[PDB]
Parts: sequence; C-alpha cells; structure tokens
Amino acid sequence: GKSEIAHRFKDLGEEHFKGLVLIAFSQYLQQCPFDEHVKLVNELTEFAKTCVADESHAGCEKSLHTLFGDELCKVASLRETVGDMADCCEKQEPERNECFLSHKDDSPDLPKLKPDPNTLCDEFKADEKKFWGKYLYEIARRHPYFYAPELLYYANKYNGVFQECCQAEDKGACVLPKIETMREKVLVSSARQRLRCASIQKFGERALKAWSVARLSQKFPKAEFVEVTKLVTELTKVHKECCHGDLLECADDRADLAKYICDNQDTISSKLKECCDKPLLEKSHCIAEVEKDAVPENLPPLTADFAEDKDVCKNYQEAKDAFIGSFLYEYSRRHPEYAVSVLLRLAKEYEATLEECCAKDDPHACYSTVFDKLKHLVDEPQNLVKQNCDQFEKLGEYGFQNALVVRYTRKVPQVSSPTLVEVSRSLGKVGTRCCTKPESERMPCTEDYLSLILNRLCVLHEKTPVSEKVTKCCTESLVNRRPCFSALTPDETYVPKAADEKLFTFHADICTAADTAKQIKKQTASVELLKHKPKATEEQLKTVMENFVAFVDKCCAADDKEACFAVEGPKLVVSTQTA
Repeated sequence: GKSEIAHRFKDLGEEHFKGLVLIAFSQYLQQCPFDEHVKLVNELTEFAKTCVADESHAGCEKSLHTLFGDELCKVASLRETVGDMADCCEKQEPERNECFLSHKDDSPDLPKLKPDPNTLCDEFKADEKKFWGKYLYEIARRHPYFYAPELLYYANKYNGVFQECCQAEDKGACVLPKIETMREKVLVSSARQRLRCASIQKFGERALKAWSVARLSQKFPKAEFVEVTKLVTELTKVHKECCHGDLLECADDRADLAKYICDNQDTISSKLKECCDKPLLEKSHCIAEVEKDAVPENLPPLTADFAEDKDVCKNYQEAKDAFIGSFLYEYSRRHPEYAVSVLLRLAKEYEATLEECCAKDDPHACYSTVFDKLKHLVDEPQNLVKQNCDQFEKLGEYGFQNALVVRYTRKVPQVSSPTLVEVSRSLGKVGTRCCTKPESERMPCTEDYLSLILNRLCVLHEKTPVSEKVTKCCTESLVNRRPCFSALTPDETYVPKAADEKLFTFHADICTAADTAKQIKKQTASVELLKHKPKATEEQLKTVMENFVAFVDKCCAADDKEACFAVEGPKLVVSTQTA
C-alpha cells in the first residue's frame, strides 16, 4: 500500500510482526542487551499500529529500511558497543542497510547457553511472550543469518515443550532430551540458510535459482516446468529477501507461497494434503520437509531431448537459461536419489559440454556422448561415499573423526587448529547421520550435509584468510566445492610448526571434563601433532596415538596431576623420539 509498515502489519499480525522485528534487530545489532531491543520493537510496533490507524502520520510512508535504520541508529553506543557499525549511521538509505548487513558476525564470541531446566520453567510461567522473545533473541544473535520465518516456527515449538514439561514433576527429564533434539534441528537450519545466503552473495541469484529448481523438481516430480518455474521464482524471492535482511517481507511472501502451494496442490504434489491442513507457521515448515512424490510413470528417456535430439544446439542458443533450466528439471525429477549438489554439478557440466560442442562443427557428434561423460560425475560421489563409509564402519565415530583430522590437516595444514577440529568433527558426524541409511538416500544426506559443513569452513576462513588452497576451493564454485576438497593432495610445501611443549602438555582436568569436551581437547592435540610433522606415516601416527591413550588412562587411573606431569614429557619425549 502507501505505507509498507501498515501493509506488513495487517498481513503478518501483531504477534509475528513483533517477533520478526525482534529477530531483525537481534540479528543486525547482535551484542545489545535483550531489554534494549524490546524497547525498540515496542516503539516500532506502536508506530505500526499508528499507521494502520491513519495512513499519513508523518513518517508512515518511509521504506522499511529507512524506519529500521533510523531506530537502529538512535541506539547510542552503536559506536561504543557494537562498534564501527556506528560508522554506517552516517550514510543515507541504500548504503545504510548494506553496511549494517556487512557487519554480521557468524562466529560471535557470545556464551554457549547451557539450559537450566527449573529456572527456565519458572521464567515461562512468569510471562510466556517474554520467554518466546528470549528464545528468538538468543538464536538470532548466535546465528545472524537464520530464516526469520523458521525461527518463529522453532520458537512456537520451544513454547510447546515448556507447556508439556513444566507441568511435570521431573522437569529435566522431559525438557533436556526434547530441547537437545530441537537444538540439533535449529543448528542444521542455520547452516542450510547460511548456505543459501552465501550462494546469493558470492555466486549470484542464478545459483540460488538453480538449487531451487533442483530441490523443487525432485520433491515435486509431477509439477510441470511452468509451475516449478513459478514456485522457484517465488521461493527465490523469499530467500533473497531473508538473506538481505528484509525480514518482514520474507515472512509475508513465504506465507503467500505456502497459501499458493496448498491451493494448487493437485498440480504440485499428492503428498501435501497433511501439510496444508495445519496452522500458518507449521504449514510452511511441513511443506519444506515434504515427502518426495512418486516419479511420474512413463517419463521419456533423458537422451531424447538433451542428447539425441538434433536441434539441441538451436534450443540452447535460443534461450540459454530456460534450456539449462529444463535439463536440471527433467534430470532432477527422474533421479530423486541423487543429491541436489550432484544434480547441479551435472547441469554445470552439461552447460560446459554444450558450449564446447555448440561452437564446433558437427555438434551432434560432440553432444551425443554427453551422457557417458556425465556418468563420471555421479560415480565419483558414489565412490567417495562407499570408501569413507567403509572406513566409518571399521573405526567408529571417534576413530573416523580422528582419521578425518589426519586427512584434512595434511591437506590444508594452515587452517586454524580450532577450525580444523570443528570441520573434522562435523565431517565424522556425517558417518553417524548418513552412513547407516538406505543406499538410495545415502548420497542425498552425505553430499547435502558435507556441503553445509564445507560452507561453514569457507565462511569461517573468509574472516581470516590463511590457507591459499581453501580460498581457491571456496571461491571457485559452490557445487564443485566438495569435489575440490577431496581432490586436494597432501601439501609438500608446508614448513612445519615447531616443537612446542605448551600445546602438547596435557594438564589434569582432562580426567574430569564433559566427555564431548575431553574429545575436543584430545583431538586438538592430534592437529598440532600433524602440523609439527606433516610427513608422518599412518603407522607412526598409530604408534603415537596408542601411546597417548596410555598416558590418559594411566594418569587418570592413578592419583594425581603429579603423574600427569612426570610422565607427560616422557610421552612428548617418545613422540619426538620418532614422529
């Protein structure tokens, strides 16, 4: 309408508006205290209500970015506190939002929130709205690129948990297992949305548009290309809006897309009956995780249109992106077992083949073989998953994680020891997730989770570029990232770190930590060992690692740090003896 704040408030409703505004403020101004934020959401919400009352209340006409910008800037200590974002207050309307958005911290040094069952449950009975707000503020401040509409679903789910478990005598019993499941789901959606955001910022809307085509074409295999093009344009709008920090418009357009899908359900998928009889936020979430419908029976062979047809060249030249769009759609619909990443890589490779062949004379010769050429791209991933998965069966999660740490520290030896231990740990957890699965679904889960883990590596490394090899793999292409990292060979030009007792000296306290924490400490030492000696043999690293479990077991077993000092040093002295 005339006033966008009015339009958005009538469409979203006070409750969702207030939450979405808090999620926005919390995501941009990530360090400020919760109560300061609530004071601001309140004022903007009052302004919103004032607009819907009279659509001329001096200022109602401004853009949503002028309004949010203005309020954000009036936060004194934007310079003191969150810091150089205060520089950005100076600028005018387009530049203002862009600089603020650039000042999003993906690894904010904010506390890890330990849940306290009873305290939390009392905080709920006090005021439920505040409790819902604190959940939002907390997850948004720690994951600055979260899908605003989904954070709202997750918060409704958190309120539901406390509804059930607070009335229960044993609070932690109920709360702790349920909250931990939800935290895992929340962390995966953050990573997934950070991948969509990184795709739009670095690789273009073409890349988000093409991942959408694949995702949507796999899941909705009956949809004709017309409808998938419709959905992809509307879904890409939503992702582009959430990634740019236009959270109010993200939610309105996501809601509108779900209304659409549910209304046009006969054409889109037979599995959407259950999802579309639910309430607003749960409908949109249920639609995103829906069962891939059945591949329509008697679909042509893919060779027909994209290889054997004689006029392939004409068609591609006529309308490049529609043709390469149709390849992704037709291929993704026929192969629901491939991962989206592999499908996108197969389409990139078809684009390449077509360019080469389409310039050269006798293009039909060139292009008929395109499918045999593309078999390679499907096979390499399948061989990786078999090989790695075989290794996880032999070693267990911690054994697998440890051997992953040795592989990737040999490869990209310059990445911070804390980030090497985080990616290695997350990659070994892809053994638990993905390697006990039906063969059909193994490739989707592995390649999809690997992409999220590798995008985290890439995001964390962009902050402090240290390894040239990582920068090359993360900047080249989004789809070719996992293939690029698996192709990286042990670096024969890394000048070792240096013998340093400080990193390898294990003090007691290991014998008392949380087990997850004990694992990380011990894995952190593996990375430092590999950096002092890049040129070790596995046989030697076996000798060293068996000896270290001796020191931890022997020491912890016994009576003190005393031993954890007398004998540490000897192990250092034996490790050094060889490795």
